[PDB]
Amino acid sequence: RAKWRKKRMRRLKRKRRKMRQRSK
Amino acid sequence: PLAKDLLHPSPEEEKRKHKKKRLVQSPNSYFMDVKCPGCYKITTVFSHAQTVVLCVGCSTVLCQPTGGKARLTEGCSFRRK
Amino acid sequence: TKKRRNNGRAKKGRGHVQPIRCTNCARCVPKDKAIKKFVIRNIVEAAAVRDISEASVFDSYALPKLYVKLHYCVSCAIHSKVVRNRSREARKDRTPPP
Amino acid sequence: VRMNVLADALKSINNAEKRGKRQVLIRPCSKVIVRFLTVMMKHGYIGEFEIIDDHRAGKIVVNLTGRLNKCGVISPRFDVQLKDLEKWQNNLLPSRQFGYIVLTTSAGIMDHEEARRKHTGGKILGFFF
Amino acid sequence: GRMHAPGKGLSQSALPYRRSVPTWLKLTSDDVKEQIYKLAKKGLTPSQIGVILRDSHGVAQVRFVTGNKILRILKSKGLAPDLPEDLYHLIKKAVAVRKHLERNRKDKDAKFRLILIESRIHRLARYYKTRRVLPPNWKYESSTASALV
Amino acid sequence: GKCRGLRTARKLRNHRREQKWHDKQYKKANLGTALKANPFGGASHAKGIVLEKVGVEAKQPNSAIRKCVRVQLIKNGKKITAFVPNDGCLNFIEENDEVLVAGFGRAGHAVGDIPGVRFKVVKVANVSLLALYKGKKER
RNA sequence: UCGAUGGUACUUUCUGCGCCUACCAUGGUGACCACGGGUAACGGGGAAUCAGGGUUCGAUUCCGGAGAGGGAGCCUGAGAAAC
RNA sequence: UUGGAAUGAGUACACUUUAAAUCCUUUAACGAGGAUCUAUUGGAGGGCAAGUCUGGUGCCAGCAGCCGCGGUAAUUCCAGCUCCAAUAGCGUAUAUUAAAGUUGCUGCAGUUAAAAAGCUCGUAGUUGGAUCUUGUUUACUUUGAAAAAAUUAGAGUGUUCCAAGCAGGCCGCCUGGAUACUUCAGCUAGGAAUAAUGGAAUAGGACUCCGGGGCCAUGAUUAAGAGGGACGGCCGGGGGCAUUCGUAUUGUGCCGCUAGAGGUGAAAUUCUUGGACCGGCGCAAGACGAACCAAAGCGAAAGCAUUUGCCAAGAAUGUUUUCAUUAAUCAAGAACGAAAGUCGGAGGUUCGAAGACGAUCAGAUACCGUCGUAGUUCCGACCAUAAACGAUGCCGACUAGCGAUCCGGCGGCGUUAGACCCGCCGAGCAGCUUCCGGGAAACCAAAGUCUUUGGGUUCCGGGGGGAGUAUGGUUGCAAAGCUGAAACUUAAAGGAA
Ligand SMILES: [Zn+2]
Repeated sequence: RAKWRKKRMRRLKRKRRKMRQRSK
Repeated sequence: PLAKDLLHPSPEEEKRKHKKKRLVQSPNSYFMDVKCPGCYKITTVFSHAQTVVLCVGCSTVLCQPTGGKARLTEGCSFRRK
Repeated sequence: TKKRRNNGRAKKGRGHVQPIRCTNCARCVPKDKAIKKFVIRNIVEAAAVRDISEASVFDSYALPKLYVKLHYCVSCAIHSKVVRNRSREARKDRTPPP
Repeated sequence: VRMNVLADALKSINNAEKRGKRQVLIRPCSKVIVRFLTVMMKHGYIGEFEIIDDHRAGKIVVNLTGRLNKCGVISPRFDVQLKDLEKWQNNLLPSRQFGYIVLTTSAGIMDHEEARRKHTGGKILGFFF
Repeated sequence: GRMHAPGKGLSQSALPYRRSVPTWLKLTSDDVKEQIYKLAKKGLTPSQIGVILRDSHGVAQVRFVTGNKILRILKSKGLAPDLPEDLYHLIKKAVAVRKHLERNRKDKDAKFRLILIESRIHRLARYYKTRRVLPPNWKYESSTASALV
Repeated sequence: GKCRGLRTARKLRNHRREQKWHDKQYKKANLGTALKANPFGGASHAKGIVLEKVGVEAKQPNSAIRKCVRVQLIKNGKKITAFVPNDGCLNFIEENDEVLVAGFGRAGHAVGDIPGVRFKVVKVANVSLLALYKGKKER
């Protein structure tokens, strides 16, 4: 589904951000 | 109606048309002399007056403003040219 | 493909309408999209109207009726067979059945 | 808003010819329209038109002869020269045997043939054929 | 259509073709000017003067009886307002909405409608400055807007 | 619709200027990308050293072993995988021999049922592969 | 700041000029795209391709400019910041 | 098949050529039957001109730009034969142009194929009604000069023809070595239509007198089926505040009689060891505003329904009122913007994410049931996203008909005490019939007036993926919003029928 794929994307952006702030 | 005459329209259809959509625009309104039964002076009032006109001397009220043609009171004449 | 000109609802020149609940499943359905049906039935059906009339204390007492305005969602109105799917040309018929 | 009056004038004529009308009423009139209808009338594409004075922009009732295929405007009014006049004849006119491109030159409003005979360019108003 | 509305109405007065005084109107050019002056001193705006003359005086159009218009007649005698009437009523309406918007901060419709009224104020005032009707230093501010009214 | 005005030249020129970037063909040939990522760097041919012979599976529905060679370019050190075109010409290609490779036919696109091989062998050991296939040259 | 824009007086140059100096003025530019960045950008006459309209190219024999490994500073002379 | 002819390649006695030569040209001698003095380069399924040919190979090897071919009779591969295409040239790789009306000025698209901002305001920008001699400032057009030659176009001329060259005819002698084009800007001389701009309004007006006079027809186009404003009686679930009512649900006091009630496909969890459920009289709180309620109204959208009062707005209509182009659409910028969410208060009846438990199932972490947190409600501050949809920008014109409907206005039998009836006009939400036309069609009175293409204007789309991802900036308390790629991958994805 295009909405749950959008939800999986936002759950992935939130992980890439926290992984990027750890090494900031 | 492919050959309808636009330059010479019948007067029954020009009065039917809107006052702007006619061949030459003309108002649907007019003036009129109101003679109240109490006095003798006639007053030239507009058909679509929209104001509360009064006779000379404050004898009575001639017409009342409405959404269209003004509503005259009892015993009055109109339709002047 | 646009299956219906009115999009399945009687909303024209209007932004939002208050919703209602289908009688089968209490789901939010717009008031115009709802498949309404005003049913007027007697409290006593024909199978029992004979015994109730002969056991009445009044000489001439007419049995009352149940004025219930039923609302249906599109899904439940079709499972309950109150509206059927019609042919592509028969759908344009807006007259109630006789 | 009506930013071009010659456009709505020729559009009403073109639509009235497609409907088989005998007369068409051009509601807004102007000097450019009357001189445009004259160029079409001198070549026999429209009949006699009667200007109606109403102390305003004015109206025109054009008599349609049925000989007009299409009349249209060219907006904006580009600057047309003599060396560039043959280019517009191939894009707008349906043939090299008929059809005219109306130009507003300093010598007045005329078609492309009269503009070439007078040897003067100008601005393009529209076309008819 | 309307400037700040989706309505496309056609309601407007359509003047007759005859730019001539009817034979039954006995008021001369100077008799009408005297009526315009006595009504202007009473506080009536040029749009309101032409209404009384049209109804209670039979003057269908003062521009046909007199050679000029009402606002031009008042400017010659110096009885014209400092700011034009159409701009005065746009500022008066904006003050009435802004005053209502103070004691009512929950109506976001009046807040949206106030932007429309003040848009016509800055549009109209921009035109009067190009025509040198308003001074170049003139400016509509919501603070002293109630003072001009 | 479009703006047809006498003084709309800048509006039309700037609109077409910014809408041409939406054309992937125009944008590919007007940016720094796709030219440095191209192993040839804008050249039609390039020489390299054969690292190893590799067999590439032909994509479905076809089924075969495409005889290719892993090539390391001399001009920039990039490692690509060319394709030995003709039948049995892989036997002519020795090990660690200089070969001239070119595009496979399409501009940076995989040709045929071969998955990703976008190059092909043209010469080998300064001898053309077409001359070795026809027996008119040796070595 | 340590010239940006203008004014005054020089200085300097083959001469006009913030070219420079001193004293004043607070300017000047910009969505009509300044400033900054990129250019596998020398510019143009031109070339290719083209129904019209265009797209692309122009290191390259002609014209103009620039440089002589990188900058910088000079001699001589009418003429060079010359290789 | 058999024959004599003709010749260039080659070759040189030499001349010529040239500073000296070479080359070409000229020319003795010599130089062709397999005239072996040998034409190759790519192809033969289709696109695309040319084989159901034979042998080998057997999803192998390979061919194939694309679609595809090959799994034991391959017209596609490896080959023989044959044929086809261009030809002293012919293939390949890459860039580029036309093809591409698949970058759009000519000239495309945005209802469903990719697409019109959620909506409105708004500066720059763009574009702007009609009107003034018919019968100053510019833009524009026409003319001249300029725009270096070479190139290009092109005149003349047998370089053997030709690409070229500028030379060459004629029996010293007479002819060429032309012309056109060179955008834009600048210069010049005419035209005055079209499109802008200016002149007299508190006359510090023109011309005349000769500080005051005289004089001018003394100086204000029209009043847009453009717009603003006033006015008139209206109209509307338009907005805000403050009141008011209604039953219901939940909870509770009292009264009544009883063992079951709740719930489900069936059950259980749960409520009742007794006073649940049910009935009565009540009460309290918080929501909500049924039926009336409609393809009806209003509002820029989101959205909007008990009564009454208050507040300031609004369209349409009516107008022989006023202003006189003040307008249209809009980068930047700005107001509003369902629900959910966020923060701080108040309140939490119902419902209910999460969560628990009970069912069902092979498993349910789901659908179903019993609860129930956040939430749902109110106030203030954020958020600014929806299948925010009519999947359809706004303004304006035009091109059919009919019956209804909402508002206002208008004039007509009659009935009723304004209501109804019959028409007309303007405004609006819609409907239908049509071969108006359009479209890929579904369908559309607009999605028409479109190769017979140009009314104005904004935003926006360029095969499908990667991807609304990465990165940078910006906004926010956060969630996230806005802006927004590339490498790489792919021959389809998709619409309607
Ligand atoms: Zn239901």
